[PDB]
Amino acid sequence: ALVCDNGSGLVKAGFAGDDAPRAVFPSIVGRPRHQDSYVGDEAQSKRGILTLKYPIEHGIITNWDDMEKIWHHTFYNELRVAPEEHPTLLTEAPLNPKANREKMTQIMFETFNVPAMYVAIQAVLSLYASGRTTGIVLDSGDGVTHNVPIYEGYALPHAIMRLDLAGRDLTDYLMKILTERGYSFVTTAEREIVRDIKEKLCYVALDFENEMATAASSSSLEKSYELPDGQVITIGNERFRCPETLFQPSFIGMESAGIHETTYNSIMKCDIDIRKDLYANNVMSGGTTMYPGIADRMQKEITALAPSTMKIKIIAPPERKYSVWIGGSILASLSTFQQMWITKQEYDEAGPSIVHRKCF
Ligand SMILES: CC1=C(O)[C@@](O)([C@@H]2C[C@H]3OC(=O)[C@H](C)[C@@H]4CCC[C@@]5(CC[C@H](O5)[C@H](O)[C@@]5(C)CC(=O)[C@H](O5)[C@H]5C[C@]6(C)CC[C@](O5)(O6)[C@H]5CC[C@](C)(C[C@@H](C)/C=C(C)/C=C/[C@H]3O2)O5)O4)OCC1
Ligand SMILES: Nc1ncnc2c1ncn2[C@@H]1O[C@H](COP(=O)(O)OP(=O)(O)OP(=O)(O)O)[C@@H](O)[C@H]1O
Ligand SMILES: [Ca+2]
Ligand SMILES: [Ca+2]
Ligand SMILES: [Ca+2]
Ligand SMILES: [Ca+2]
Repeated sequence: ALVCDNGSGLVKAGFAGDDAPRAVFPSIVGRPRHQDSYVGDEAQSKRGILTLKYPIEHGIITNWDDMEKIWHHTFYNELRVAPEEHPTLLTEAPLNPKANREKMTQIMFETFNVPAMYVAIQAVLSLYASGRTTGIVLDSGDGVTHNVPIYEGYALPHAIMRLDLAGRDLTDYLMKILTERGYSFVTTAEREIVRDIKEKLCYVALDFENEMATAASSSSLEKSYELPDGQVITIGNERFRCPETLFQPSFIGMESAGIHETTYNSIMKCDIDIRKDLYANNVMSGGTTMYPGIADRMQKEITALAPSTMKIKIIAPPERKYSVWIGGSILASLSTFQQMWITKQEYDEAGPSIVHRKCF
C-alpha cells in the first residue's frame, strides 16, 4: 500500500510499512510566462521565473486539476508506481468539506484507478505514530493548525478546533519584522532565506516580556546568520517574536485565541471523564511545532488554565515533521485495518458517498 500525506506546503509520500516517507517535496505547480508546468522540486528550482499555485490551501484541496498533477507526480515521478496496482491511503484535514471527500474518492478510483483506498484524519495518524490511541493533538503545518482530541482511536468531532495561523504566516511575519529592523527581502530567493532563518534560529520564549528585556539590554540572545551571498545579519529578538504569534495571534492582526487557549477549549468540550487522559497526552505534530521551547511554553500555559491538581504532559516527538505520514504507514500496515479499505467493488456499487460510511 501507498501512503500519501498532502499538506498545504509539503507532500509526504511513501510505502506502507516503511519508517519514513521516501518522498518529501513542495506542494506546488509552477507556470512560466506565456511563450508548460512544473511540479514539486522542479518548480521550486525555477520559482523566480514561475508563478506558483498551491493546490492545497489551509489543508483543503482547492485546485483539483493541479492536485491531480501533484498526485500523478507523486505516483509516477516520486514513488515510481502505477496507482492501479496499490491500495492508497490518503490523509485529510480534521475538518474537510463533504464534497471534497467525495471528489478525492472519485478521482482516486476513476482517474487513478486505485484498487482500494482510505482517507484518514492527519492529527489522528500523528497520535498513532506516538504510540497512543487516546490524547489531544496539536497539528500545525504551513497552512493551518488544528486541535484534535481523540479517544480509543477516534477523533471527537464536535471538540475539534481550527486556527488559520500556521507556518507561512510566521514566515511572512518574520520577513515583516526583519524588514522593520532595516533588512530587505523582496525576491523569491530572499523569501526562501527568511524561511530558513525561521527554521534554523527561531525559538519560543518561556516568557515574552522577560525575554524582550534580555534582548534589549544584552547581546546574549543574538545570532549571526550568513546569507548564501556572504551578507551577515544579526537576528535578535526576532528569533522569539516570530513564533510568539502562536500564543498571541494579535501580533499579526488576528483576533483568534492562541494555541494554548484552543487546546484548553478543545479539552473542555470533551466528556469530563476523559479530560485527565487528554491533559496527560498533549502530542505536538507538524513542522510549525518544531520551535525549540514550544513544549515548555505549552506546559506553562496549559498549567495556568487547567485545574491545579491536573497532571499536564506535552509530548513533542523528534520526528513530528513526519508523524502524520508515519501514523499512516502504521495504520495501512495493520492486519485488522484491511477490512477498512474502500475497495473498487465497493466504489463501483456505492459511488463517492461511500467515503462517508467507511472513513471516520
Ligand atoms: C468524518 C469527517 C468529518 O467530520 C468532516 O467532513 C467534517 C464534517 C464537516 O463538519 C462541519 O460542517 C462543521 C465544520 C463541524 C460540524 C460539527 C461541529 C463543528 C466541529 C468544529 C466546530 O463545530 C466549529 O466549527 C468550531 C468551534 C471549530 C473552530 O475552531 C471554530 O468553530 C472555527 C474557527 C474558524 C477559524 C472559522 C470557522 C472554522 O471553525 O475555523 C472552521 C469550520 C469549518 C471551516 C469553515 C473550514 C472548512 C474548510 C471545512 C468545513 C466546512 C468542514 C466541514 C466538515 O468536516 O473552518 O463543526 O471532516 C473530515 C472527516
Ligand atoms: N525547525 C522548524 N522550526 C519552525 N518551523 C518549521 C521547522 N521545520 C519546518 N517548519 C515549518 O513547518 C511547515 C511545514 O510543516 P508540515 O509539513 O507539517 O506542513 P504541511 O503539512 O505542508 O501544511 P498543513 O499541515 O498546514 O497543510 C513550514 O511552514 C515550515 O517552514
Ligand atoms: Ca499537514
Ligand atoms: Ca518573478
Ligand atoms: Ca489576542
Ligand atoms: Ca499543579
